[PDB]
Amino acid sequence: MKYNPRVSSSRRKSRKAHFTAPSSVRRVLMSAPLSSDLRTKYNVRSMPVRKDDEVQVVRGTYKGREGKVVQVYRKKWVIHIERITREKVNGSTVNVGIHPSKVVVTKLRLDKDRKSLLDRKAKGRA
Amino acid sequence: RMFAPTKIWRRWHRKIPVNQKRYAVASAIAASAVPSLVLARGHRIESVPELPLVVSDSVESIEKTSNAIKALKQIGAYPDAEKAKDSHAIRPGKGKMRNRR
Amino acid sequence: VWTKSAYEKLDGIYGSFDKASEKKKGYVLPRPKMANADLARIINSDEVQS
Amino acid sequence: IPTTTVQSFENDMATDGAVPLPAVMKAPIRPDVVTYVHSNISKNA
Amino acid sequence: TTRFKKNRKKRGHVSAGHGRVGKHRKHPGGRGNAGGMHHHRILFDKYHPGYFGKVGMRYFHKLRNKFHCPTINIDNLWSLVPQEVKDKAKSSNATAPFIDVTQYGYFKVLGKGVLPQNQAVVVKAKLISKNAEKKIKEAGGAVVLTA
Amino acid sequence: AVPLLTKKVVKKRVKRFIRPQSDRRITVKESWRRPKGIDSRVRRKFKGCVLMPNIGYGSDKKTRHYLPNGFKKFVVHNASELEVLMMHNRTYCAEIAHNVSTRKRKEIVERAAQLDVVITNKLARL
Amino acid sequence: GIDLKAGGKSKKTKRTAPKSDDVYLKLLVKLYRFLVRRTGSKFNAVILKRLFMSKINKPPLSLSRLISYAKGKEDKVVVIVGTITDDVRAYEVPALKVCALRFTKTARARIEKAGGECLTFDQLALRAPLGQNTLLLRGPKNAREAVKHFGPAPGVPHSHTKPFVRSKGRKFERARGRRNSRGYKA
Amino acid sequence: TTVPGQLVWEIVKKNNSFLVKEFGNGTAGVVFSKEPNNLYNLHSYKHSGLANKKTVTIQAEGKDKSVLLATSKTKKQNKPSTLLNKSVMKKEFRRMSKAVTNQVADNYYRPDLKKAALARLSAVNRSLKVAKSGVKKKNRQA
RNA sequence: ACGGGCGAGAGACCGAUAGCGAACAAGUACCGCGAGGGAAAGAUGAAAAGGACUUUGAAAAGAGAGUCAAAGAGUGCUUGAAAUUGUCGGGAGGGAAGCGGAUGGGGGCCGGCGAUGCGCCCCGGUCGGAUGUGGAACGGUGACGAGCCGGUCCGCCGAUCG
RNA sequence: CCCGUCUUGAAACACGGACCAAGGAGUCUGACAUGUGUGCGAGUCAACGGGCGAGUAAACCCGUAAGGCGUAAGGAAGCUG
RNA sequence: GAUGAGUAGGAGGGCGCGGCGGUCGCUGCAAAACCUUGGGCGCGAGCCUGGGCGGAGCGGCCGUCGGUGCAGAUCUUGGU
Ligand SMILES: [K+]
Ligand SMILES: [K+]
Ligand SMILES: [K+]
Ligand SMILES: [K+]
Ligand SMILES: [K+]
Ligand SMILES: [K+]
Ligand SMILES: [K+]
Ligand SMILES: [K+]
Ligand SMILES: [K+]
Ligand SMILES: [K+]
Ligand SMILES: [K+]
Ligand SMILES: [K+]
Ligand SMILES: [K+]
Ligand SMILES: [K+]
Ligand SMILES: [Mg+2]
Ligand SMILES: [Mg+2]
Ligand SMILES: [Mg+2]
Ligand SMILES: [Mg+2]
Repeated sequence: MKYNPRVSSSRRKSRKAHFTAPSSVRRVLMSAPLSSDLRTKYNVRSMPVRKDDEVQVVRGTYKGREGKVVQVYRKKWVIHIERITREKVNGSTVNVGIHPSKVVVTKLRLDKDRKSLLDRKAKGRA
Repeated sequence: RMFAPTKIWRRWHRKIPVNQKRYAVASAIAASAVPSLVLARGHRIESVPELPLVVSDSVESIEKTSNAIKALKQIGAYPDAEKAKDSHAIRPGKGKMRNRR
Repeated sequence: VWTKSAYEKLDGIYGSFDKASEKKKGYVLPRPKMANADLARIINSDEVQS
Repeated sequence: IPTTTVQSFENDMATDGAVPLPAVMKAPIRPDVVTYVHSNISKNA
Repeated sequence: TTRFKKNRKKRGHVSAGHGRVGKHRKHPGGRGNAGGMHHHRILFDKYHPGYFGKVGMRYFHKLRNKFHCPTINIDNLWSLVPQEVKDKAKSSNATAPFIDVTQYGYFKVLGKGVLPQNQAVVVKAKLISKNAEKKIKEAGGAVVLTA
Repeated sequence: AVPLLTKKVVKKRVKRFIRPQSDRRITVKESWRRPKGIDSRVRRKFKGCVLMPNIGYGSDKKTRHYLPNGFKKFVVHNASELEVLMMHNRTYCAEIAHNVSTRKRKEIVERAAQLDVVITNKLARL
Repeated sequence: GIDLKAGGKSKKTKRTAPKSDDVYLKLLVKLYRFLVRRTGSKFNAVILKRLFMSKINKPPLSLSRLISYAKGKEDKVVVIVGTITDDVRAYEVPALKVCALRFTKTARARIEKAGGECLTFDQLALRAPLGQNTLLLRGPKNAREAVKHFGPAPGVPHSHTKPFVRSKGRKFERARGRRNSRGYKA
Repeated sequence: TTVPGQLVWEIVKKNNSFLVKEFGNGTAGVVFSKEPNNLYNLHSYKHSGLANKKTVTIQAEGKDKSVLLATSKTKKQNKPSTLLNKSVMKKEFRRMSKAVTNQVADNYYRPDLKKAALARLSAVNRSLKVAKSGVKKKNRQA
C-alpha cells in the first residue's frame, strides 16, 4: 500500500506521466532483465537497454531469436534487433519493434558509466 | 443546463446517536460468535478449532508476512484468506476507471 | 480472530448487563425483548401444553 | 460462566487459556439496527 | 430516497398527480403569507387567532440573563439527595438533610406535589413560594434564604 | 424423469398484449402500455379495439410458470448450481445460461445426465 | 349487477402483523399467535393485538402510576405491552412482579432493589399461559404534545386547542382574535 | 447455532450466502438453499442447515460408492472443526438405509426428516451408480 | 477568508448530443463597423506488415493476387441500430391502408415433439453377507459425569444369504 | 373513425403531430407538521471543539455549574406560581 | 363463503436502468452491445433461451443510493 503523500495512485495521472515521459525517463522505463549468468555475475536484476547490447527475445513470435540491438526507438517504446525483421508486400526488409521488457540481455556493452551503474546497483543488493 | 443541477451542500453526512452505534457494534460482535452466521456471511470456517477464535498473544510479535501466513494456517483461518485472494478480480462497470479497479 | 489481550479487554470495554463499562461512560449493554428466544422450549413446555 | 479456549501456537510454551466468556458475546443480535446504522454511517466517508 | 418518491409511481400519468383542470401553476395564491387579510383571511382567523395587531409594552435592549430564574418543585427536592444521604436521613430522625438547590442550578422552589412522608427537610434557595414554605414547615423542616 | 404435474396446462390467452398504434408509428414499441388519454377508445374498451390486459387472464396457480414439457425452469450457470435440483428433478428442469462456454456446457450436461435432470437446451454450442 | 358498497368488501384497515423488523418481537408474535389459536383466551388475544401496534400506540407507564395501580394487587403479575419508566416522585417501591416489553435502567434497578422482578412476555407465557391472575395496564395514549394540537381549530368558539407558533410571547399571536380590545375575542 | 435456532432462522431467512433466488420477487420467484446439510436444498426452517442444532448431511464421498452420513453434534456447536460426526458407508443400499434410519429416527435425532434422508440417500446412490456405468435408460415412462 | 497564480492528493461525479464553450493547431474556424457572438471535430492494426505484381480502363477505379488471427480491421479505417433506399424470393391489390376476435390455405419451426420401462423366475459373472468374537475412531440421552443405548470401518470361526 | 390535449360535449370544418435515433421535465436545500421504523427516557443530544486513529476527510472516545429542546404556567407589566 | 365499472386523485405489490457496501458466478472452448417468419415463461411492466455477428469484458442475489423509464411539449441536436 502506498504511503508517500507525493505519489498518486490515480490511473489517469499514471498513464499521463508514462505517455508524456521525456527521453531521459523513457530510458529508465525501457529496462530489461539480465540473463541468469549475468545476474549471477553482477548481482543485478535489470538494466536499461542500450544500443550495442546483445539481446535474446523471450516472448512473442520471435521467442527464440537473439541478436544485437541496432536501434532504441524511445519515441515508439521499442527496440530493434539485428536479424529480427520481416518482408513487406514490396519485398523489402523492415525491422520489427520489440518491447524491452519482453527480452533478456545476454551481453552488455561496458563502459565507465555502465560499470559505475552496475557497481551502484550491486552495492544496494549487498 | 441540467434540471435541478447538483450542489455541494446536499446533506451528505448522517448523525446517528452514539447509543445506536454501540448497539450495532455489540450486535455485530455477538453475531461474530455464532458459527452459523459466520458461515452464512461467506466465510470458510470449517477448519477453525472453535468460535470465538482466540489465539495466544505471541501472534502480536510477528514481523514477517510469511510468519503471519504460518500463524493463519496453524489456527485454521488460512482457507478464508486463500478464498479472499482467489476472488481478486477487476470491478465490473464504470467503477474500474474511477480508481476502484 | 481475537488475541487473548483483546478478548480479555472486551469485558472492561463493553461492561455487562449488571455493571457499567469502564471505557464507555454510563453505557450498559441492551436487553432483548425476549429473555429466551428458543420458541419450541416455550410452546412445548408443560405449562403451555397443559 | 462459559469459558473460551485460547488456541496455542507452536512457538508458545503454555496452553493456558480459559478466558471467561465476555458479556458482549451474549448481546442481542438485531439485523435491522445493524443495517440501519451501517447504511447511515457509510455515507460519512 | 428517490426510489421511494411518489412521483416515480406517477411516471406515465400525464398530470403528475396535480390534475388536468386545476393544474400546477407557479403561485396561484401569491407568495408566502400573502393575502393574510383578504383571500387567506379564513385560514388565518381559524388557525392563527391573534396574528394581527400588537399588544403590550416594548422593551429596548432586553437581556434575558437578569430574568434567569430556574425553578424546582418540592416533589423533586428528594431526587437531589444522594442515595447514601437519603439512607442516613431515613436512619436518623434527629437531623434533616440540607439541600442547597442553588448548587444544582435552581433559584426558586415551587410547591407542586408532596415530600417523603415524615421526613424533615432544610431547604436553602433564593426564593420560595408560600405553599412550598408551608409544606416544608409542616414536614418539620425549615427554609433559608440565600443569594 | 417423469414430471410430477398432472393437471393439464390451460392458457386463457396465448396472444400478446400489443400496445395500441404500435403498428402505426415505428417509434411506438410493442411492449404493453396502458393508454391514459381522456378520449382513448382503447382505454374506454370500445368493442372491436385493442384489448387491455387484466388480472382475470391469470393462469391457474397449479399450472402457472410450467413449461410445455411439464417441468419448471431453473437457470444454472455451472455444474455446482446443478446439484440444487437433485431432489427436485420431477418438478424442475435446468436451462443452461446463455453465456456459459461450450466446455462448461459439456460438464453440466454430463452431470445432469448423471443426476437425471432435464436440460432444456442441452444441444446448444455442440 | 349487485347493489353492494364496494362489492361487499371491507374498507377498514387494521394491523395484522408488526411493522417492526425486530426479530425478538417477531418471535413473541409467533408465540402469542400460537397461544391465541390454541387457547382462545381473551387476554392472549389482547396481548397479540397490542403487539402489532405502533410506538405512539404503546405509550410508556411511569413507575409511580404502576405502583398506584398495583396497590392492593401486589400478588398479581402486572402486564403492560410497552415500556416502564422510572419516576423520581415515587419514594416507596413495593415488591412487584412486572412484565413489559422493555424497562429503563433506573426503573429496572429500583424494581429489583425493592425485591420484585422484571419479566419478558415469554416468561409471562411460562407463568400465566392464559393470563390468569394478571393486571393488564396501558399507558396514557393521549398524553402527548401532538394531541394538544388536535381537535377544533384554535380560532373557533369554545376551543382550547393549542395553535402552532414558532415562538411564545406577547408578539406571537396574542393581538387580534384573542382580545376584546383588538377586534374580537376567540 | 450457539444461539437458539429460531433466532438464527429469523436472521438468515432474509439473506445468506447459501441462498439462491431467481426470476425476481413476483409469482415467478424460485428459491433454493445450497448448504450441504440441507437434505432437500429448500429455504425453510424445517430443512435449514444453519438454523437447526440437529441436522443431517448425506452426500457422495469421493470414490467407491461411499456415501457420507454426518450429523451435527449437539454439544459441539461452537467447534466447527469437530461439529460433524462423519460416517462413511460402503455397504449395500439396504445396510445404508438401515444405518440412516438408525441415526436419524430411531434415536429421535430428527424424525421429521427421515423420509427426506431416505430419499436423499436413494438419489445419491442412483447418481453414483449412473456415474459408474453411465446412462442406460431414460426414466421417462410413467 | 480564498471559483485567481504556482505545486500536490483525492472522488459512491461525466464519459464525446455527457463532462468546462473547448478530450483535437478552442476562445480556434467563422460572423459583426463595433461593443461582442462563437461552433463542429476522439477509436486501423500487436506490429504498417498501409496492399508488390497481372489484366481492363483516359482516369477515378474494377477483376485477380498479396499482408494479417482477422480486411467480415484497407488511414474519417473497434462495433455498426432506426428512419430511408436497391436487388432477389413469397404474397396481396374494383375510390386508402393499418387494426380486434375465429377458423382455414401455405410456409417456418419443434424430438423433454412422443414411451419402451417395471415385477416375478432360471442360467452365468462380479461385490458384499450374524444377534458371535477383538481393534480404530465416534455419537444419542444424561449433567460437553456415571449408567443405558447406538451406528461407521477393519480382522477372524460359523452361517450360505443378499 | 386518429392519437395527445383543453372541454358540458372531439373522428371533428378545434389545436400539436412528415419520419427515425439520442437527450428531455416534482429535484436539492432550510423551517415546521402528521404518520411510521429505530435508540434512550425525565431526560435526551459530543461530530463548536478536544484526544486520537484505518500511516488515517472514516471509525472510536470526551459535557466542567456549556448549550439546544423537554422538565410550569398565567399576566402588557410589576409579579405570583 | 361473498364479490369484480372507473376520469381527477390516493395507496399497495411488482418490472426495468446506472453506482456503492457485501455475497455467488460467468467470460478468447468467446463478455457487452446489436441482428433474427428459432423457442418458451408471466395478465403485464418484462424475463429465460437457440442461432448469427461482434472481439473484451459482464451478470445473479441482499441492502443502500440516484442527473433512473417518453409518442407528443409549433420540444433539442443529428439523420432521413
Ligand atoms: K396530488
Ligand atoms: K383534473
Ligand atoms: K411600547
Ligand atoms: K413500432
Ligand atoms: K381494473
Ligand atoms: K459544445
Ligand atoms: K474489425
Ligand atoms: K388543448
Ligand atoms: K390536428
Ligand atoms: K441538558
Ligand atoms: K393583565
Ligand atoms: K456483484
Ligand atoms: K433471442
Ligand atoms: K442496486
Ligand atoms: Mg387550488
Ligand atoms: Mg432499416
Ligand atoms: Mg447548563
Ligand atoms: Mg449520474
